Amino acid sequence: ANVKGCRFRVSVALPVGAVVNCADNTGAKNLYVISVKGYHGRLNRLPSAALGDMVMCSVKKGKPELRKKVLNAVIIRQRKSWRRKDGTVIYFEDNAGVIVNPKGEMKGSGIAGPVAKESADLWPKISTHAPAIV
RNA sequence: GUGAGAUUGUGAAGGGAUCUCGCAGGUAUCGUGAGGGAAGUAUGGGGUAGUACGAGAGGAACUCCCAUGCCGUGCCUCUAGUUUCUGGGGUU
Ligand SMILES: [Mg+2]
Repeated sequence: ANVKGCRFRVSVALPVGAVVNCADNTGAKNLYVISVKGYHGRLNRLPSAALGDMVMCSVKKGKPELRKKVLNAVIIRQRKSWRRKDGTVIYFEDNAGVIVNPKGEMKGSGIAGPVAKESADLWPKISTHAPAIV
């Protein structure tokens, strides 16, 4: 009940099972999409994520201080091409996420690469620490 | 009444009677709408508002906009997929 009807429709990229990068410097190196917040159910359909979506994750490779637990990440990059409303189709080289709180605070201090305009606008802690808002 | 046929079990040319139905519709377009089917359904955000209420802790809602999930009917401008146009090229 936080972010769903706030940004436009984006082509979903990362279903449950996906293993994305951690651009956050929380010591982790890896996420694993466990589910997606905002998934109203459809039979046989997986929870899939897009740029602005908060996911439920677990670190599969990183510090054991936060590895075997269910965390909250926010997607910032995806390889799946999404069409913006100004008619431009755009995509990243890699998928990445950044771990957050249940309320959205970034839990680290810096992002590796860029972030999108789609995920920075929903999350002001993500738009602050990002070196380039794509 | 008027046209058209048939009376095919024992040879042939004749022409009598009788039965069967044909005697008005065909073609083309625009509509009617009985009856039957039947569909859209949910959500979050904005502000209202940190207001109502309350000792405080806490903490609403409608109009009104903005989006979105599931579904439905299509579509191919874009992007993506597909190539037996074996199209052009490359290579063993
Ligand atoms: Mg009716």
